[PDB]
Amino acid sequence: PEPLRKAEKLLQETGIKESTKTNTLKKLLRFSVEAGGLTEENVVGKLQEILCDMLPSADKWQEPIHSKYIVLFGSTGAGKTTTLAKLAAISMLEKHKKIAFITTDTYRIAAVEQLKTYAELLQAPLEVCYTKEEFQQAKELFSEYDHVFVDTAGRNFKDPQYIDELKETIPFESSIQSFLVLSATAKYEDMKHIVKRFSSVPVNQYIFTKIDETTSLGSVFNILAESKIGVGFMTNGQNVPEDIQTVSPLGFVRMLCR
Amino acid sequence: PEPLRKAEKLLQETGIKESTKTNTLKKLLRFSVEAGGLTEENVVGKLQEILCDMLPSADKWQEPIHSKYIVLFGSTGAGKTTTLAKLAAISMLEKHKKIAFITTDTYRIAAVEQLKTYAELLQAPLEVCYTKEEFQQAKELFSEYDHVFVDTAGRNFKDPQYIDELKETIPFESSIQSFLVLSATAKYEDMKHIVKRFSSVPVNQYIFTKIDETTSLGSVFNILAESKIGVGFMTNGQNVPEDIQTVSPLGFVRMLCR
Ligand SMILES: Nc1nc2c(ncn2[C@@H]2O[C@H](COP(=O)(O)OP(=O)(O)NP(=O)(O)O)[C@@H](O)[C@H]2O)c(=O)[nH]1
Ligand SMILES: Nc1nc2c(ncn2[C@@H]2O[C@H](COP(=O)(O)OP(=O)(O)NP(=O)(O)O)[C@@H](O)[C@H]2O)c(=O)[nH]1
Ligand SMILES: [Mg+2]
Ligand SMILES: [Mg+2]
Repeated sequence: PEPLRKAEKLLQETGIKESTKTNTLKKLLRFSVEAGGLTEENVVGKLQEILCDMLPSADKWQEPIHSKYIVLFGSTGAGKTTTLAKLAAISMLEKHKKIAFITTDTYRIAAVEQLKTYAELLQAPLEVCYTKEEFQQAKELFSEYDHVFVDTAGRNFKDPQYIDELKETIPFESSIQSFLVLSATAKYEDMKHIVKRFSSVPVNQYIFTKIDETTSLGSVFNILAESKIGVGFMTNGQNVPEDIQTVSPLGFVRMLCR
Repeated sequence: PEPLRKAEKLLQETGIKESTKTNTLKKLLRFSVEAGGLTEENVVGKLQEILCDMLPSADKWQEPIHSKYIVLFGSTGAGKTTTLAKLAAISMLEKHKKIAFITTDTYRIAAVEQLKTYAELLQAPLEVCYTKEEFQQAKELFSEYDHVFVDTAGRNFKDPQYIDELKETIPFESSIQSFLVLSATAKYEDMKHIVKRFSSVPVNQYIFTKIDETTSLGSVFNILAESKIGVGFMTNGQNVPEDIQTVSPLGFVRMLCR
């Protein structure tokens, strides 16, 4: 092979598991030895293209915050709370709307004080529910609001005891835009195990945090690559609410190439 | 192949990086082609002994808490505070000691309010610090206490700035016993780096969190293999102070080989 050695390093520099890494080159060389002619230059673009088609239809990416309720659940320490912040500061100080807050984060000591004083800065309300009875109660209390940002308890979502618990408190229906927050820092094998666990709970988009601490993004590719949905936002720093962006398939696939 | 193919299978299962398996096998295959009888029954013995002889010696592991000042720094959301927390209750409640607290986490919003309303529970003193002088003072104020648990801000240590702010704010002398906090969920490649950026600052042990949340421990081995210090602590849940533990080189390996 020739300009392929060049592309074999690319797929290697990225995360991308083996199954894929190898399968991509298969696809490249096939539709290449028959299609046109590869250059030392156009290898990547052709490379990026093929990859991009392994993800979900680009329409499944960049779904804006539309529905009323905006919930966020995920791994412990990835960016759940600090993100709702970044989002809220947008749905108010930018798209000018009636903003509210609700939290399910009980389990941890003084865990609430955080968002508690996060709202105190956005002059928005806040409710803390320990039972769905209270959560729905909370939904009425904000009825007149455009967007109600929900927060959740950080939990090791492997043990099933916790996906039940989540579906217990929150209802999940018509007016809810769920988001699964994951850190681009997590190992693929890990993420894949929990993603399968949220199979029993609806989810609109992906939120991958800490892309700036990452070293590669292939671990993120593999997750999306084998999923129905794409990614909503992607935090990229601590600074609130600046450090946070949004991306599209090919655009992502473009950060991916190490 | 032979009873060795088995060892070939175990290695696969662990997150161990290729080069290491290749080498563990050359060792295994060597000291068995001119040695004992790798009964597929006692093959798992040497495969661990070999691996074990690759991490720093037992003496570099399990360094108990002695110094008057205990410092924990590390990746974002890894589990520094909950850990600094588990570590404090244990020293107090179980080892009967005069505990004290100190924070440097001025960055994270509400970070203080929580550690304070927690230190209050453990009924212990806490002093916030924005400068090196302030810290040194508190560090000198608590001079009468046995142990002083210092918590730090979770900045992304890829910007040498913060690795400097750390050494600046926190001096580092005989009195201190620092602990680098990394999570068992991170990819090896990410840790491979962030461990170099910390070369300047001295580190006594290592704290790997969320072992109850990861799938394999290969990455944690990979990091240790090419290190000069072992692990002090490991955490396995969110319950304080229960979910915390200690391991030995051979003990850690027994966790890799399932
Ligand atoms: N570099 C970086 N750090 C981030 C990003 N998002 C969150 N962090 C950091 O990760 C840490 C934890 O964030 P936080 O929002 O509290 O996480 P969480 O998911 O709510 N934690 P929990 O599940 O415990 O409630 C903070 O120190 C924060 O600065 C990001 O995009 N980049
Ligand atoms: N499953 C599990 N979760 C853990 C463990 N240690 C910490 N966590 C979780 O990880 C999250 C972050 O913990 P925290 O103490 O805020 O981490 P930190 O390093 O102080 N965060 P920051 O750098 O943002 O200040 C919490 O949701 C906590 O429950 C552990 O051993 N197992
Ligand atoms: Mg949170
Ligand atoms: Mg903390």
